[PDB]
Amino acid sequence: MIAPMEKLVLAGPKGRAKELLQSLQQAGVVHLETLRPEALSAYQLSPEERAELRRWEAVSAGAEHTLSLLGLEAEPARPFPEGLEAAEKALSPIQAHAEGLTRQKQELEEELALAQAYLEPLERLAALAHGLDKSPFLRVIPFLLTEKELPLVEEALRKALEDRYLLAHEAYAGGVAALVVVHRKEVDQAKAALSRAGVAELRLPGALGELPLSEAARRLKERAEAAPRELSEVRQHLAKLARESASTLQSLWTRAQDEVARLKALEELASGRFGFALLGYVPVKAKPKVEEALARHKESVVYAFEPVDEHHEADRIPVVLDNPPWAKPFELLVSFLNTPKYGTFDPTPVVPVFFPFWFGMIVGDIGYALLFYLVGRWLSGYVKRNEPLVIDLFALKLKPQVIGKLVHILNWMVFWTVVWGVIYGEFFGTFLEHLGVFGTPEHPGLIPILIHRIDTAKTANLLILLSVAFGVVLVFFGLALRAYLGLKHRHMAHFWEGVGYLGGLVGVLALAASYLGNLQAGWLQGLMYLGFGVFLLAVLMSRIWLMIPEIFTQAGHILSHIRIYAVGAAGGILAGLLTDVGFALAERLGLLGVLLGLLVAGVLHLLILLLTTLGHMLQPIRLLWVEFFTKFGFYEENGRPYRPFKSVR
Amino acid sequence: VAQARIGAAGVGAIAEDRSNFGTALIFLLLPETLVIFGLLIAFILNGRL
Amino acid sequence: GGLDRGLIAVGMGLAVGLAALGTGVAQARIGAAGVGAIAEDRSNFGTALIFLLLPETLVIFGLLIAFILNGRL
Amino acid sequence: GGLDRGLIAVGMGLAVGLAALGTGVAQARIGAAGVGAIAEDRSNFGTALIFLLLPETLVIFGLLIAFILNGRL
Amino acid sequence: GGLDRGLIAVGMGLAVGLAALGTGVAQARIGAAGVGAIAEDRSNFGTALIFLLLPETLVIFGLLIAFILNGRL
Amino acid sequence: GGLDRGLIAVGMGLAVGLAALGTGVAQARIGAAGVGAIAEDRSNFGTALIFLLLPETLVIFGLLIAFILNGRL
Amino acid sequence: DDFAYLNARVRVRRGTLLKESFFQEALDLSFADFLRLLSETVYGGELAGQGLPDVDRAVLRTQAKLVGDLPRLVTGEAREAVRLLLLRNDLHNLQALLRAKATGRPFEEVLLLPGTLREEVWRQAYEAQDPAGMAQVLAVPGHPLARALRAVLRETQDLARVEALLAKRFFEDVAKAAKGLDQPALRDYLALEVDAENLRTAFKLQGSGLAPDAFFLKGGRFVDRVRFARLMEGDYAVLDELSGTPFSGLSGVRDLKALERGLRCVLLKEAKKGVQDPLGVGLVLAYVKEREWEAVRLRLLARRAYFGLPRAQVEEEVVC
Repeated sequence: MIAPMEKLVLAGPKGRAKELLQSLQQAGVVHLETLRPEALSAYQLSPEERAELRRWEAVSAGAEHTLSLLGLEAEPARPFPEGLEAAEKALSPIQAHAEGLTRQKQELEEELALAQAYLEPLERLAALAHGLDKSPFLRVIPFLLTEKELPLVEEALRKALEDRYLLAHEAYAGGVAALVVVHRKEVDQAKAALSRAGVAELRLPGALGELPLSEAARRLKERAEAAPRELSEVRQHLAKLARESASTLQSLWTRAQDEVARLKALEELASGRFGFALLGYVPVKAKPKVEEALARHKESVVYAFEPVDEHHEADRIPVVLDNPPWAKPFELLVSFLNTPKYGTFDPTPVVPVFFPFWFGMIVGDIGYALLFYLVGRWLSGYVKRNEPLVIDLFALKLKPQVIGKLVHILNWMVFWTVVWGVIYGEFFGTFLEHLGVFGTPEHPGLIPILIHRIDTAKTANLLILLSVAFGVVLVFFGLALRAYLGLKHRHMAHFWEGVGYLGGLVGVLALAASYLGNLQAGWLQGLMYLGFGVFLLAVLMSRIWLMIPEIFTQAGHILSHIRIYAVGAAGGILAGLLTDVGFALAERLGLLGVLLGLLVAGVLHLLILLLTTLGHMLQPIRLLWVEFFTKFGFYEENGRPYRPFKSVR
Repeated sequence: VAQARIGAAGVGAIAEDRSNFGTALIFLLLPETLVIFGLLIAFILNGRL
Repeated sequence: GGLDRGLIAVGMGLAVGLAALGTGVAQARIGAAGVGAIAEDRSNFGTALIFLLLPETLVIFGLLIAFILNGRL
Repeated sequence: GGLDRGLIAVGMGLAVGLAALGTGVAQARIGAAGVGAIAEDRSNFGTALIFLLLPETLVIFGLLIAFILNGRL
Repeated sequence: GGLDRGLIAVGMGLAVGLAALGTGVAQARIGAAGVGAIAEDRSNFGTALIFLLLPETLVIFGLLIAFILNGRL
Repeated sequence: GGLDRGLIAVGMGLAVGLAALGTGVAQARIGAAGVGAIAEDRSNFGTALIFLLLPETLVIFGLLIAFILNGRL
Repeated sequence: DDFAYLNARVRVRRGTLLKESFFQEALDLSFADFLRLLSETVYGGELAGQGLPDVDRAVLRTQAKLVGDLPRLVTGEAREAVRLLLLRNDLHNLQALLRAKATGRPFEEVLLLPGTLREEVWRQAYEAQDPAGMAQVLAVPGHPLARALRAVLRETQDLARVEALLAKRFFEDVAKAAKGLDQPALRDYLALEVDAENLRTAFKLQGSGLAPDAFFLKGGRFVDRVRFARLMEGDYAVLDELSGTPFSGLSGVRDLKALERGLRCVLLKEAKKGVQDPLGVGLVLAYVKEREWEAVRLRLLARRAYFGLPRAQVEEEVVC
């Protein structure tokens, strides 16, 4: 249940306010508040404080860019208490070495790429350039072009100097290096005509397409011979600097983020003209820790913890879960939704109460349960490895707390799952075909089945009745929560509406089981009449015109609970069909391909599990969120959560 | 057929923001009453069977 | 001598086929919008997969009606 | 007997064909969006293939129903 | 025997025909997006071909069920 | 024969018709994308024909099913 | 989604359009006659006072009233289609935002014309540490600019070459989305706009001597990359090579003024083909382009009346 979450203020002097803010950020267990309006200043800190905050923020940004260029990620840790210029000096040398190494790495990589792109072509063109390197009479039209369509440009060469324009394409068969040479100006005109026919000059970047071809070939060969050892040494020194300074950079980034958060929190103060106040909210359970933080103020300049508001008008109230230790793991699934209205029904207990029960009713394969147990053992070994779960193509990065909550929820699911699977009597499907552990009157091998579930002639109406009873009970609980919350907020609209919907649902179930159900409608005719009268009376007392559409929608939400029994029967029939096919094709078809047939059947069963069990589990939580929340509302203004002072650590 | 375009619009609204998932799920579950009445008539037929 | 088993099997086959057709008709636009959202980012892929699997209850109820028909057989 | 067994295979066909019809109906826009996503980048092929393969569960269930029909006849 | 084998052949043909119908229904949008990507780039021809061949599993299953019905025939 | 031949021909006809319907359903969007690529450039006729003939395997399988029906006939 | 319920209001707004005689009679005015004729016009419904700036502000308000609603009142595949019609102002606002973030002037420096998303998002995007964070703050689901800037954002922090490559990838992703729609004419109109913008970059960069392949884009159908290099060089024959395409009258021209004038003429003529599609979306695109030609004509006549232009001084502005 949500805590009291009292509000609190304090005041003192401004330097006292900075010290108390540093302490209450070190004791970051209270969300803040604006409290702008009356008898106080805006508490605009200082231009000097703004400059120091901008300096620390730029320091944190530089540490972030340094980790990014280092490739490392911002992991929180214990900070480094140091001076601002001193931490800047510690940052600047490693950041400078890293920035220079990164620029040198990018430049050498692009240089090696451009060298390897035209290495042998420049060398072959230079070997062809042994007769006009820088001769001041004839240009050298180079064109590393496609395959031998040399006559298409030789038409333009015939348009050029006819018994001249030495033009051939020697080698380096990735591109025919068509070299043509006639003159300077007539060769410029012929290069224009050949580009009109389609041609391009070997225009490399930097100096290779800007120096003489022999010198460009020498420089390209030198860069190609030098770039590999330089790139290896660059990667080595970069990794060495990373492994040498990442902890210092991380501690600096932590201290910088902490100081910057303290500075941003200093923007939310409430000054008192050379003196200052502050206010916010915090839970009642940390009020001793709040007092322990309050002792560090100078004479403990007085903090007042005043009580929170009532069911009317608590919107800036912080939100928290505060569940039991048994109920602590169930909060993770509830976290996908929003937060309450500070007095709403925390339905987090019913989630662990029922979702595992319906999940165990869904899947009854004890072999798949043991597979889930082994997968939980693997996940538990990952948790004991204390490494965050990183899934690349799934983009699933997980801290160990959520994984441990998932594992605890999985164990709590698997307990009732094995319970209901023993109730259904199915071990990795129907092992009672091979080893008759389940007991039927048709072929009693061992212990009897409470639910046989292969036959629906005696079990289906009972399963449907069980699903309907669980659904009507949850619907009754949700409408009761709605009416009790309407009574708690003293707004008779919602409570009378829940009463009328509950009476209409009761009369609907009564009339259904009377007319469409069995005989003997005498005990329930007045019941259906009373339900209709309750619905009409709450319609008069409500006048919302929330019509029979709303009642029929609530009725469909109630009746939708049989999908649990449906999906359980579907998965059971599929598993039994696959298991019977595998056991038959193994044993009855030969009794020799039992390894091959059992392996193929188990692989198909694993494929069916991977295709079905995710949505099978999903339908219970879908039903839970679609029923227990929706009858109780849980879609009103989403609340405001407890955002205390971070101190990321 | 009802679920297709409704869930498409709900997926678009979810891709807009994470806030409106509740109304999206409400609109998603609003169409199942046809399946509910169909299963009801099916149970009525099986009882007649 | 009776073809009521064949008639019940024919009705169950038509039921399962129309149920799978409706499930696919939902899943087409559902997965279209979901693959568009996955193409946008990897942020809401879980809610997209949830909404994708959300249409399976119709095919589940159709399989339940087919199993009820089989148990009647 | 010569009419009871005859309608059973007709019902199995009405199951399987409409099941594959719904399977391709779901597969069409899903694979179109997946091809668009792969054309966007060579990095989103995995979730595209996952969402593409996700539709075949109804086809597998219909094939199981057809196996149940062939076991019935 | 009377009208049993003809009904079985009718059901097998209906299964195969609606299976090919669903396969073509998927392959329409599949090949549309794939030909758009191929006109965009010839380098994406392999993933487009894989996505195009992905719809044929329904046709394989329908042909297998038709062979099963032919063995029943 | 009796009535098994006529119902066999009826099932073969339904198979061939639904298979041609699905193949043309594929070929509609296939040829739409192919004519769009042809309007883009004439340098794609060697792949547009392959993309067009990719849906013919459904018609081939349906014709094989009809030939198996006629051989059983 | 419904390409007809919007098309009814599109036909209603198509009923609200000025004739060619409304501008032909406007060839002789003195800005008071023009003020009276605009007072008769619906665009003068936001007519505040007198003066050229009041006239342009009223024209912008009228464009927001009659054209801004087309981005609203629609949802679905039709929304994803109609979003990529009034996209030039949005890319211009994003370019001015990137220029202001890289430059350092005030966030209220540019005037931030009306586009598609909320202007409060543009105000909130003035303060963002990461460029990807600013893109996520500017991320709408069906905004093509959001997908374009994020993909182009994996180069550096904030660069001008990043901005130009982002514009190139913006046109490229616009062409990709235009191919990725079930619209027989919108893809053709977008491809015509892409080839015209390629020709515009070529004419603006003719004689620059830079790399044309780095300048040339992909998505067109009317020209070639070899034709692009020939246009990059001083060869008007490539412009004469445009025969049979929509670039028909664009021949024998070297001056970029009349070149882009005829380019806009060919684009508006292709936009005139949008009246053939009364069921799709291109009719609304034709209405938008018609309002755009009316807006160019309105600011043109406004400049003509405020500065006293000769009729010969703007005779090359109303030929089509």
